[PDB]
Amino acid sequence: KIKEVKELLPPIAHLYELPISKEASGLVHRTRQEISDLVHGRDKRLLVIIGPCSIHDPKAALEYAERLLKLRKQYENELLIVMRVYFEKPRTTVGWKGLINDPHLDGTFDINFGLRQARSLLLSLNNMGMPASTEFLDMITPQYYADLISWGAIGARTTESQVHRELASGLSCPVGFKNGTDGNLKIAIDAIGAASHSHHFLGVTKAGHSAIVHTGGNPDCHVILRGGKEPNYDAEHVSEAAEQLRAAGVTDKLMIDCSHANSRKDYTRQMEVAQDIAAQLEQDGGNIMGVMVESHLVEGRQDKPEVYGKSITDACIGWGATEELLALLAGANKKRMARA
Amino acid sequence: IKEVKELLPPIAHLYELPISKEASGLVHRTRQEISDLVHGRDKRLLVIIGPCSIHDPKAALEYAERLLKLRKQYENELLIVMRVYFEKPRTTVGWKGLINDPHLDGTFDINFGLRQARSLLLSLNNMGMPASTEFLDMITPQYYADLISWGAIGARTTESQVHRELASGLSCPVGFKNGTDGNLKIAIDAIGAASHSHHFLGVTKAGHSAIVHTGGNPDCHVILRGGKEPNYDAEHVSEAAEQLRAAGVTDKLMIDCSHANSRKDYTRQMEVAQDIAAQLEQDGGNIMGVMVESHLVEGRQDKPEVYGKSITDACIGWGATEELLALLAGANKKRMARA
Amino acid sequence: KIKEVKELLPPIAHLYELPISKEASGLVHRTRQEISDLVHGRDKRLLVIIGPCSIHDPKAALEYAERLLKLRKQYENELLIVMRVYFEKPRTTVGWKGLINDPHLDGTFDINFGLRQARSLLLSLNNMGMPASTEFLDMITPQYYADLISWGAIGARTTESQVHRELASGLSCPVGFKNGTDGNLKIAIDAIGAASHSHHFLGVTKAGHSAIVHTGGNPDCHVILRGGKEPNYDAEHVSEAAEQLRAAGVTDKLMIDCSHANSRKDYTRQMEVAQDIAAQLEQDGGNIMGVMVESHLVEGRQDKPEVYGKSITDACIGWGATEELLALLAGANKKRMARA
Amino acid sequence: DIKIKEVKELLPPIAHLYELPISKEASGLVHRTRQEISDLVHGRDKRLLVIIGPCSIHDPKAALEYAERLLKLRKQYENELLIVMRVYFEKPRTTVGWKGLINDPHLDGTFDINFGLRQARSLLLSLNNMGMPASTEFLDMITPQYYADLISWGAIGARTTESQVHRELASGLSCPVGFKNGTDGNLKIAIDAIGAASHSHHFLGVTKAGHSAIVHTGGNPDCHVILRGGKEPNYDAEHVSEAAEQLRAAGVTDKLMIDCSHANSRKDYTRQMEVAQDIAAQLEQDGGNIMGVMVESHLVEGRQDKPEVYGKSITDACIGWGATEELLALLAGANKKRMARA
Ligand SMILES: [Mn+2]
Ligand SMILES: [Mn+2]
Ligand SMILES: [Mn+2]
Ligand SMILES: [Mn+2]
Repeated sequence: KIKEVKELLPPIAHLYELPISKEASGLVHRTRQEISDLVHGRDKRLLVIIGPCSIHDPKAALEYAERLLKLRKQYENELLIVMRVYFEKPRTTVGWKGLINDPHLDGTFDINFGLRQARSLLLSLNNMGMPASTEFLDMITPQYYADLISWGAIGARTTESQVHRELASGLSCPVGFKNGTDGNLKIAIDAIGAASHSHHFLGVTKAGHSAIVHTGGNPDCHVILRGGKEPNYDAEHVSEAAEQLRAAGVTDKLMIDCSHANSRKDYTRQMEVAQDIAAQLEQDGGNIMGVMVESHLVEGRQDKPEVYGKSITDACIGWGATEELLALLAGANKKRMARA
Repeated sequence: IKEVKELLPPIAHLYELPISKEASGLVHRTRQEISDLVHGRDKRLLVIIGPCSIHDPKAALEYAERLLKLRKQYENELLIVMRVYFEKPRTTVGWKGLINDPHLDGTFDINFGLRQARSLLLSLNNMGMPASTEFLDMITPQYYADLISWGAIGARTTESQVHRELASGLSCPVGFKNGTDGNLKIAIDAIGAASHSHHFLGVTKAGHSAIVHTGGNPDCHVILRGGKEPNYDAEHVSEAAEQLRAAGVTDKLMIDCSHANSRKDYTRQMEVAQDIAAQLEQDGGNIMGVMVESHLVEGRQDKPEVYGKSITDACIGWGATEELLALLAGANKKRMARA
Repeated sequence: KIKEVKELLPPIAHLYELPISKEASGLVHRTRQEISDLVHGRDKRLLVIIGPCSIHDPKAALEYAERLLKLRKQYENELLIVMRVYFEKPRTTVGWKGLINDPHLDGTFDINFGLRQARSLLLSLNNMGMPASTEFLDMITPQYYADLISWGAIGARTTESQVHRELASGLSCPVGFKNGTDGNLKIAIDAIGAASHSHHFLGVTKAGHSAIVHTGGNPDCHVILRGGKEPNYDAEHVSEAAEQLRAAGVTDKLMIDCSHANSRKDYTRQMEVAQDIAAQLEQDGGNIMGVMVESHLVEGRQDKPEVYGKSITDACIGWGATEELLALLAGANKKRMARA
Repeated sequence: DIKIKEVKELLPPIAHLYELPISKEASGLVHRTRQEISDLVHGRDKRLLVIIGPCSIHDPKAALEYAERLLKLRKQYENELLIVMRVYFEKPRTTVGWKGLINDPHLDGTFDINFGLRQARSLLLSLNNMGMPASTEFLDMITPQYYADLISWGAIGARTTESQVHRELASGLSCPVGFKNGTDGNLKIAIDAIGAASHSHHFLGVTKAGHSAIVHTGGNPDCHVILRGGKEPNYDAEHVSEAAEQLRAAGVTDKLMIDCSHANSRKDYTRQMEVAQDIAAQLEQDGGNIMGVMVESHLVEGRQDKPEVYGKSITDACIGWGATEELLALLAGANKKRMARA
């Protein structure tokens, strides 16, 4: 039941063509620290992971980045803005898995090219001053570009998975674990516990050979509230999450996803969620360290990549709505930071 | 990352412990037999039974030699295959199984663990006992999948795309558990996904990464393992079956007598089997198999002090095992007659 | 007694960045056949392997190529001109081993870069319509660029070596085996015999992993007369070589090296040797299928790479002398071909 | 991959090293014998290195039995001779033929290299375990990773002494190395090879895990020349004295080894004794520049095309065990006197 096995270039090949620049290296290292500070309550800025549900077009992604960069800089004292640069998508059943798996968007599975494109995009983003985030779904691909990533997500469908927790335990960036598809938070709390410890498992080296990897633990993990059978973004759900986190002795600072099961897949509700968060930040909101927003140049979605700057996976808010949502959150958090 | 250590590739182990003709024949055969059960071509009942986890190959061999007599005795009613689980998903942390740490002392001697697991599996198949395991890691299966007749994807990974990818390329039938809180849809979805062709990054038998292109696994099914509440009874089975037919996949399913269906009390496994027995007597058309956590000695222990006694989930003992198997054999003999 | 082990990119990396073009592929394939034809007496054109003793500067090599190309074309009915593009040099004791082993020429041993440069140069040469030749000295480097090579040499110092005969047995290009440093011809005749057979040995794949290679034999091997304690380029030496070749049942068509031990340390002598060959081609010269000439933009040699287009290994004839030598051989062989 | 028929699965050295890890006793013998030989190479000890045994190993059981006999003599003569067994797994052919036990261990054209490499490691481990150190010709670039840890002394053959990749290889081996003069008698190429091998090199090699890598060697300071004849023999005093002057001149060790076989015996195994007799006499008169000898020896004398008779070479002809006992006593006696004069 295996059709074929094909030639794969090892990470060192891509690392040779596209070595990390000093300026990229500095941004990554820096943003990781900054985020770690948010995770552990040492800085009260709000982390904002924002951008497309998935990258299908580097040029659009670069243009998006350039716009977002101005706002990253403008709001830098209230918000820590990092771009969503997602290359791997977990499907409910089957479908396009992302740019790495099939970069020509036609069923050709040109993975060598996909991995090259993903590294290239990430390098250009970091070079221009925009840090990047992604969902780490595969066990092997991260060796190809993890060095360019400032923050990582483990998805709702894999938070419970031991191999994903293992993976997170060895990543050098902070990591967010989503609650489960039906709303189970415990699995994410458990995942932080697990990922913070040392693990031994089989992995693949930068030279494309299998090996035993021994990780040191990732101390910068946190939970992401992304809704379930019902939304879990409000104050009450946040307060209950926080108590459970303190109970298991892990960080009670969390991220709230404005999209997915919290917006019920209606991109026009992301603003409502952000409005609720804004209010929580104004009243108290002490347990919130970040938010997640799926955002693009052009709002909505499409099945085929016909329109530029428009998602082919989950529907996104457009650029206008994005400017508004960011100003809303910046304003709200400026007040939270002023209180102490 | 603290360290990176010297991993032998599968071909090393395959060279020392090549699959024998007799093992190869048993595997191939038991895979077909199970496929038949999955697709309703045979009415025997698949019974995946044995320890929660293997921590001692000698005990596992003795268990096997007892189970073998019953496999034979009940071969017309039951298809008995031994649980030979080498990888254990922990809720947080703990011992991850014999592969990850075979000396049990925190030494993580994986090369040795993989060797021991292959060796045990080869001896089991050689003696006429087929084997089953949970495929948890993406890379370890290359080392011994050829000796496995049936595979499980655990409750914790059924929703995971990489595990569905993996299942898509396994040559054995595969059971997907419903989720830890009882969600069945994820398992139905997983069958759908695993039955299709996938492209992903994997590791060859020579220990090098490569692009793998799978052909799909047509012999997947669902496993009812309880959630917030048990899901083994006739009603839950009927509801499961309707959902499965609705998604156009096999409406033949497996019921786990342990874990969340026994509420983590090994003494309830018998109750669940009693309910299944009754369903098999009345009708039970949608049941193709059961799962039972069983050992020489009942219960559990935190240290491997007593021989033949689980150090992970508590198991029923051998006495209780003979009883459960006779109970299911008797019940299914009637279902097969009535057809 | 091993200091270190360093990261080596596998051939597939270089093959991905610099894949062989259709035009290059066609030229190589074609030139291999054309040379095979000479080796086995199906065409009477004269193979001329000509160019620098070693490549130390790709720009000079490209300019040399552009000049040589015009002559390749001009003389294409009489001569088959292929450029010497030698990247690996055997030293009598120690010294610079070539551009691959140390491309910056400062003792840095940047082999990943050297291999890249060598591939790049070879691709550009073939793309411009100039086929290439080299000495295959290492067992592993050929995987990186053999696909761009139209004719290969096994050196005087390795003709007797079984691993080099093995290597030749698997090369897809014709191969010339030099007589030994003291003039022993038998070792080259033996080598043809060996290289023409099937071998099993340990090699390295294009992915940089060791494997058992099973070769089919190279049926296009021939001998190269390169002098010894005494020169062996004249008619008598050629006739005696030819008799020995027929006796061992292998091709009695051979190449004569105008340089090295045949010119005895004065590069000017190369012209004398070519004069003698010319005369042989006028009288009869039936057993001669090619010649080898060490040639550059500028004549002579130098210890440091100070002057452009001037060898830093064996001394070469200059471009003027080169035009002369080629016209001389073209004129002579035109007559040999006319006799028929 | 045009005139390549196939590519087959090769187990990496680490596989074999896992099944057959070097024992403490083996490790100690190897380390110790390497030092002892180094001492001979550099004139710190006057014992005579004797590399002796079959031209090629085609049968491990015969090799073990040979070893057990040779061991008694290794012990008996330990104050005069340093005896190390010839355990040659790779044979360079003049054209084609059987290339040795590694390349084709079933001796039938099956090229079961994985098995050959296993057998070679196993034999070497058993030899060192029983107290018999081992020597081989390093011919391939890749096979040595599989068993070099079990080798106390290495040869680079007449046909490869001039080869740069073999000099590179020697530069990274942990054992002493002998370079043979060329097939027609050229000694310079061996002197050059010592020079080269003693320096640091960078080249492409294969790791113990079966991946290519850049290897940086530190140089092998324990290389020496081996006189093995050419168009004419080169074992006598005069040839030795002329070799020695050339060695001093290039600033490398003037202590050398003389091969009693191959071109020195004109491929007549009955002449090996004559050569040893000449050496013996040189050791009695002076023989200051001689640090060792090489002898092609087996249980049974002669050779055969097919492996019919036990203990009988299928490559160069060897002297038999009787002749071996005599040759060793002859050299022991002779060298006991040389060591007395000091
Ligand atoms: Mn999304
Ligand atoms: Mn269990
Ligand atoms: Mn030259
Ligand atoms: Mn021999």
